[PDB]
Amino acid sequence: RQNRKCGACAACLRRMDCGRCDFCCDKPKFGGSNQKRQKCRWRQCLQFAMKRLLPS
DNA sequence: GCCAACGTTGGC
DNA sequence: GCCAACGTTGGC
Ligand SMILES: [Zn+2]
Ligand SMILES: [Zn+2]
Repeated sequence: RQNRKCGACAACLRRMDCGRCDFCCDKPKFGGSNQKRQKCRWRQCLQFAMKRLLPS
């Protein structure tokens, strides 16, 4: 694997899923269909996440 | 065995 | 070159 948490940015410090972004809504637990399978947009690490996963 | 989400690629 | 889509995998 590649480490995807720097651990010290506002995204990594965030506690809970936002429950409103495209990735959250897609989670089965939020009622989505699991077609995207990514972590909350607002929990995507600002240093280590692929840039396409950051908020837009 | 489940499952969050990583990591690869077919199709553009 | 890009990413939507989903197969995979580490942690539990
Ligand atoms: Zn979210
Ligand atoms: Zn971070």
